[PDB]
Amino acid sequence: PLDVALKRKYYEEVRPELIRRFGYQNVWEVPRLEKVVINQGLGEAKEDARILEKAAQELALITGQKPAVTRAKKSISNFKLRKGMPIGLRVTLRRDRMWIFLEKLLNVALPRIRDFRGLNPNSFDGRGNYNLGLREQLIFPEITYDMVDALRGMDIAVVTTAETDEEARALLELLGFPFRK
Amino acid sequence: GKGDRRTRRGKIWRGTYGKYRPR
Amino acid sequence: MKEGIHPKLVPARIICGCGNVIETYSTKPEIYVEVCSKCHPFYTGQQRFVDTEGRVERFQRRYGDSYRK
Amino acid sequence: TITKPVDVEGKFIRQTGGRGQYGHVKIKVEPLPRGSGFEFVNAIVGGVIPKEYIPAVQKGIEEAMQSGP
Amino acid sequence: ARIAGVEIPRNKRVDVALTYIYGIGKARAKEALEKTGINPATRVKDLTEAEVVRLREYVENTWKLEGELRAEVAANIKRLMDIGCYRGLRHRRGLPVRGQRTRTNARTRKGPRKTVA
Amino acid sequence: PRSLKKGVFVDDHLLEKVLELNAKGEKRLIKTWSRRSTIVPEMVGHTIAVYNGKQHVPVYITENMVGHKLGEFAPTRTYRGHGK
RNA sequence: CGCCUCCUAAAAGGUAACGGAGGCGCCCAAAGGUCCCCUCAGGCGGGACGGAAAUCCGCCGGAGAGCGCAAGGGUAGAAGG
RNA sequence: GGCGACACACGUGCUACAAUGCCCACUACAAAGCGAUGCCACCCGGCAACGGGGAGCUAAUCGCAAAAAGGUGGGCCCAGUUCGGAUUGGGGUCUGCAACCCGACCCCAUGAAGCCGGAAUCGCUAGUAAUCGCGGAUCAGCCAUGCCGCGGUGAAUACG
RNA sequence: GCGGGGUGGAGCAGCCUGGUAGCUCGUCGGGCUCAUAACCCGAAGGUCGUCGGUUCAAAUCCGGCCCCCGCAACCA
Ligand SMILES: [Mg+2]
Ligand SMILES: [Mg+2]
Ligand SMILES: [Mg+2]
Ligand SMILES: [Mg+2]
Ligand SMILES: [Mg+2]
Ligand SMILES: [Mg+2]
Ligand SMILES: [Mg+2]
Ligand SMILES: [Mg+2]
Ligand SMILES: [Mg+2]
Ligand SMILES: [Mg+2]
Ligand SMILES: [Mg+2]
Ligand SMILES: [Mg+2]
Ligand SMILES: [Mg+2]
Ligand SMILES: [Mg+2]
Ligand SMILES: [Mg+2]
Ligand SMILES: [Mg+2]
Ligand SMILES: [Mg+2]
Ligand SMILES: [Mg+2]
Ligand SMILES: [Mg+2]
Ligand SMILES: [Mg+2]
Ligand SMILES: [Mg+2]
Ligand SMILES: [Mg+2]
Ligand SMILES: [Mg+2]
Ligand SMILES: [Mg+2]
Ligand SMILES: [Mg+2]
Ligand SMILES: [Mg+2]
Ligand SMILES: [Mg+2]
Ligand SMILES: [Mg+2]
Ligand SMILES: [Mg+2]
Ligand SMILES: [Mg+2]
Ligand SMILES: [Mg+2]
Ligand SMILES: [Mg+2]
Ligand SMILES: [Mg+2]
Ligand SMILES: [Mg+2]
Ligand SMILES: [Mg+2]
Ligand SMILES: [Mg+2]
Ligand SMILES: [Mg+2]
Ligand SMILES: [Mg+2]
Ligand SMILES: [Mg+2]
Ligand SMILES: [Mg+2]
Ligand SMILES: [Mg+2]
Ligand SMILES: [Mg+2]
Ligand SMILES: [Mg+2]
Ligand SMILES: [Zn+2]
Repeated sequence: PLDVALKRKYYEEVRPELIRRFGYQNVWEVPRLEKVVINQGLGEAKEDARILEKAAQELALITGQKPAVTRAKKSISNFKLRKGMPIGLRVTLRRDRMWIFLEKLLNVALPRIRDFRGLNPNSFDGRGNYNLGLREQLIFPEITYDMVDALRGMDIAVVTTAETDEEARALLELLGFPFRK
Repeated sequence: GKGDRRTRRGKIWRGTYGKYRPR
Repeated sequence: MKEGIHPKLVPARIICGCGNVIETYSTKPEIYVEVCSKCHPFYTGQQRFVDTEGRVERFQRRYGDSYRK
Repeated sequence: TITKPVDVEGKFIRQTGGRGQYGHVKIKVEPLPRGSGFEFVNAIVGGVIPKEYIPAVQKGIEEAMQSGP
Repeated sequence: ARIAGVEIPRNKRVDVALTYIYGIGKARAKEALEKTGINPATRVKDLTEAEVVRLREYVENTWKLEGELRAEVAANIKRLMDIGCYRGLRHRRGLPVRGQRTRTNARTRKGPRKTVA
Repeated sequence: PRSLKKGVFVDDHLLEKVLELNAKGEKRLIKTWSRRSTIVPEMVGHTIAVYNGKQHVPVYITENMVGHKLGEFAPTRTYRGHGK
């Protein structure tokens, strides 16, 4: 790997706080991040202008990771939906790339959210993981006004080896996740 | 804008003065 | 990872407005920014910008105790 | 006599060439405590139906009462 | 979304570009160009990031705008609704508040005409 | 709204009734007609009966309703709806 | 009125009636050969638009899914993707 | 308290949809009327509404009073806009016992419908139509965009 | 027993060939008239007889159940 700012912060500042608060008898018992999945829930590319790999360069500049396609499982009438229809993108961030992205998402992007009163302190898995939903995409530093054509939000899956939300709050917290309440 | 109180013109019509029509 | 399908990630420098400098990585080696975590009014302690308004509504109104008894 | 108060309409309008005929009246009718009598309230507001067409709109409600259903 | 929460049109003058923001009429666009020292006749495309940050910093820090404005606005209406006073009762239903007449007109507070048989 | 030069307005045959309960024994039912009176901070927590032309409307008073008059809290037109 | 599935059919097979219920007269150039990989329905929790149900993440879930079409049998230690 | 209600329908208007325009400053040219608990100069305070002053005048005397369009230059460049000003938030100023119902005005923020109007329909033949301001009655204030007047600029067409 | 049918208030399309409901009258608002008809402009109303299945999707394809028309009910 390589030296990145939130990653160093995890090992030498966040970890030990945690070990304090919860007292672990093993260095592996102590919450890690496992992965960060980004999913453009989508479906704006159903029967309409099906090929939006303009979305997939959005995603690819944010993460440096080309995402993958998601296709309609069951066909569905009311969603105008033909099984095997491209209805979205998914990019799976791990390791350095994950750190790099999460870093830029706490340090710049989440404040570039208009009307930000803080992330929801209630979106915890019940099993350690956290999920946020972003409503658009100029949020991210490397994305300008002069690249867009439509506002696409995205779902952020934050995945963690924590067993409870208690230790999930703490961990995300300490890394600098802004919770409203 | 004769209904636009925020002009000389909209203020003349109503016959009032203000910042937008000073005396 | 897979060759020639990924946007290379390079040492980038993101500059904010409040004078803040982040050293992270990106696809764009130099980027400028509106507000961030060293200046954003949620991130900065309790900067209410302009509005500790607050519950001035109501009876701070007073003005005054000018009714006879 | 009836066993539940109703509210009903009577539209006698026949307009097809001057010939005339317009008679319109919406009413509430309810069952009195037996032995009562025939009660008729001119609760017409203003002149929505002119004064002159009210004597003979009782005489029509009154007339058709001579034979129940 | 440069200044404040919404990016402003270039090619147009700044004493109107700054009015393309919720909470900033022409007069707040009058006072925010003397107080930060920038020519009103220059276009958003003909600036410098110096001239950009001064304005952004000033404009955002002085009065309250955007969401927070609308927030407090709805908040004020929500209170007037809550108690609730007539002034705020005319928000519930959605008729004119400032004591108009309703018999005819008021189609702005009441919307498209529901013609009735 | 009124001119601030003159003090805010209260009927004085009511403000008298507001304070005299504050000392003797709070509180009973103040039957009022003065819809014109601005709500005074000394009223808060009281119940005052604003007339509407026909009936005495119970109005309990709180800390978010002060500048408003007792008339805003007892309408006169009774409406329901149209075409129901 | 021929053909397929179930029952009647009496625990091999077969077994009738103008007995009880369905379905076929096609299809697929991949829906075929083989190699390699992958595992479902459903439930709860979480997530911008996004609803009971589109896509994403978690945990539970041996098979209730899927197997072009009826039904039966079979079947993830795959015949399913 | 109501005549100011609001699912709706009709009449009468005002203001608009813009570049023959709209905004800002600089500068001109009317008439008819009104004015002694009334008109209010000018000076000062406030972005202002207005307020504290305070001179004149029973007024071809002093005043309301700037008429407005227009003229000089400069800005916006065809966009739901620097067109539009409805609606709503907050703060105010005055009248008046009192502006919740239910006043008008100021200023700050908001900046809706409306891109020239289906069937149908009005007015006007000349200083008229159109367009622009002014005054008066009532009047504490004002819901007047109404009414009765006044002058500015100033057309088109009538074969029949 | 055999056939056809049931869809805005009336009468008729759509059904065969799954996706999207149509025509004339009537109703309603506005117009014209002194007024009424006629006529002109504009609008609303079915959620396709029901219950069940097929399908991603059912007025539409399939099954049952209520109803209505047509034909049959012979040698006996
Ligand atoms: Mg939770
Ligand atoms: Mg976990
Ligand atoms: Mg005009
Ligand atoms: Mg304007
Ligand atoms: Mg006191
Ligand atoms: Mg006849
Ligand atoms: Mg503005
Ligand atoms: Mg009004
Ligand atoms: Mg056997
Ligand atoms: Mg046997
Ligand atoms: Mg054998
Ligand atoms: Mg048999
Ligand atoms: Mg096969
Ligand atoms: Mg196969
Ligand atoms: Mg193969
Ligand atoms: Mg599942
Ligand atoms: Mg869920
Ligand atoms: Mg979407
Ligand atoms: Mg199965
Ligand atoms: Mg089948
Ligand atoms: Mg009254
Ligand atoms: Mg009246
Ligand atoms: Mg607009
Ligand atoms: Mg529009
Ligand atoms: Mg505008
Ligand atoms: Mg206000
Ligand atoms: Mg009032
Ligand atoms: Mg145009
Ligand atoms: Mg025009
Ligand atoms: Mg003549
Ligand atoms: Mg006038
Ligand atoms: Mg008018
Ligand atoms: Mg039969
Ligand atoms: Mg029918
Ligand atoms: Mg046919
Ligand atoms: Mg068809
Ligand atoms: Mg009609
Ligand atoms: Mg006559
Ligand atoms: Mg007629
Ligand atoms: Mg179905
Ligand atoms: Mg059927
Ligand atoms: Mg027969
Ligand atoms: Mg025979
Ligand atoms: Zn900063």
